[PDB]
Formats: sequence, C-alpha cells, structure tokens
Amino acid sequence: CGSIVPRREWRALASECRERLTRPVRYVVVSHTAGSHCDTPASCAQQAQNVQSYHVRNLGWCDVGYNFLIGEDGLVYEGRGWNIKGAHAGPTWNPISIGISFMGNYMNRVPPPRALRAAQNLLACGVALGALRSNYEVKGHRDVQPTLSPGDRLYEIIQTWSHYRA
Amino acid sequence: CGSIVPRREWRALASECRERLTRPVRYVVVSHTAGSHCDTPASCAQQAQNVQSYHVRNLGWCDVGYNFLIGEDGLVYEGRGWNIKGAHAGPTWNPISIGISFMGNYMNRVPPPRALRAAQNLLACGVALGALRSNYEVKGHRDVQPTLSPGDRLYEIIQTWSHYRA
Ligand SMILES: [Cl-]
Repeated sequence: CGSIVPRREWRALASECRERLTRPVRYVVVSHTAGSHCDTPASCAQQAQNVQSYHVRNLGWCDVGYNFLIGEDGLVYEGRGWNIKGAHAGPTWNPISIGISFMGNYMNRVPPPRALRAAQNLLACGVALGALRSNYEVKGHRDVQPTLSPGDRLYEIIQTWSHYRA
Repeated sequence: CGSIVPRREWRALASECRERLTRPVRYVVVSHTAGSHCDTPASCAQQAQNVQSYHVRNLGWCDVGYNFLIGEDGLVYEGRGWNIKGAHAGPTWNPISIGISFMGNYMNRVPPPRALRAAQNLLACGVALGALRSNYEVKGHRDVQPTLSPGDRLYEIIQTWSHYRA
C-alpha cells in the first residue's frame, strides 16, 4: 500500500502491545529518533532493530514506541502500525495520533527527498485504507512535547506541508 | 499516488519521446534489464542512468525504453511514466501496455521482497490514477516476445500475481 517493510523483514521482536487506536486517527506527530542515520535497506533494518531494542530491552516498552519509522533509504519501517497506540508524544497525544519517526538526528541535516516522499506516501496510504482522517493534521514532536525532535532542519520542512498545523 | 524517484533525482537525460498512450491502459509487461543489480538508492540511481544511456546512446531511442524501473533498493525509478508509449515489448505491445523492468538478471536470483512490493504498489497507484484499468492484466516479457526476460526466478513469481494472465 505504501511499500512498508514489515516487522519480520527488519527482524523485529514480537510486540506485546494491546491498547488500540480509535481509527480514523486525526493527528500525525513527526519525530526524529535522535539515533544513527542509515541510507541502505541493510543499514535501516539494523537501525529499526537498534531503536526497538532500546525501547523494549532498556525502557521495558511493549514494542518500538513509533507507529512507523522512515529511513534515509526512502523506505517506511512498520512499527506499532495503524491500529495500536504508540509511545512517542507522551500521554495526551499517544492515544489520538500516529507517530512517524525519521531515523537520525536532523538538527543540522535534512532527510533526503526520498525519505520525505516515503512519509507523504505513508500518510496518503493511511487515508487510503481509512487509518487516518481525510483532513488529518501533522504536528512536530516539539509542538506537543518539550524536545528538539524532529530537529531544526526537518521541523522547517514539515512546517511547509499542506497538512501541517502549528 | 505512491513514491517514485523522479527523472531529475536519478539525473535522467531529457526525454525526446512524444507518442502518448491511451488511458486507461489494459496491459502491464514485466521485464528484467539482464544488467547489474543495485540495492542502495545511490547505486540504483546510477544503474537507472546506465540503462537509459544504453537505450538512448547505443540503441538510438528517444528515452529509457521502460515506463518505470524497479531497484532492489525497493524504490521505483521514473522512466517514460504513465502517459508516454515505451520501447520494451515490440511494435504490437509497446502501443497498448505499461512496461516495468526490474534492474538485474532474475534467471538465478529472485528480486528481494521490497523490489516486489515496490512493483505491486506502483500498479495500484496506476489504477488509483486512472492510468491503468481496474482489471489490468500483467504479462511476462517472454509471454509477448521471444526472450528470457524477465528471467525464470521473477517469471515464476509474477505468475503468482492476482492480475497475471498468460
Ligand atoms: Cl510502555
């Protein structure tokens, strides 16, 4: 639908998450992982594994906190997906939003156009299959939480999206 | 609809092609390039460049022969696009079909799943866009010309596709 790398394909741990999103979801929060960057399918599968591993092993979460991840390889990586409440924007925003995270620190870098396309494609695919509302609003992670996520450069770009609302 | 690496991004020569297809197109013909494979955006852009180079510079065509190329990087590379007649299946099929080529040789190799997902998603976007019929039919290159394209491993795969008609 949006050429999503399925969890099994990036060697993900089984989720234990039970809490469900009330589709059709109104909000999208854009974060960065503030993790390593990756620009090949091989490297970006490993980074998704690395991110999930911190969340599950270290923070003791039911799964990677993000609904989806974006690599500089220009592929979307399935996280908790369309139906399961995320852990990415704190308790107010988690239950009423889909969290997508660009894999990297984008304070002093931009994602490549292909990473940006993958995210816009993902969200359309969201609306297409009825997971996101037609009129969904995109928010920066820093617009709902005290953080520099998604990074100054990435935040500047998402500000220009037709669906962005400060 | 969907994510596609635009011509400018893989540094395509300007097309000189003028003949248009009639929407909606009924047939998709799946080929392999029988060339080098690539599994990173950087290598797959270069490879799209190399295929265009052979077609334009050596064969004397107006553009890369295919409507779209599939990389093992999991990205779709824009060729002639949805509206412009290609040069991939000969004078009887070129006027009535969309030509998509997997970059590589699939005689012994199967394309990775992300290359296969990129291909199927592209076709759904063609239907979404009105470029392809809802009831479009998928052909192997070898079903419409005397060739080994799209290679035995890939051919075996596209025969499993819901829209595949020998
Ligand atoms: Cl938790």
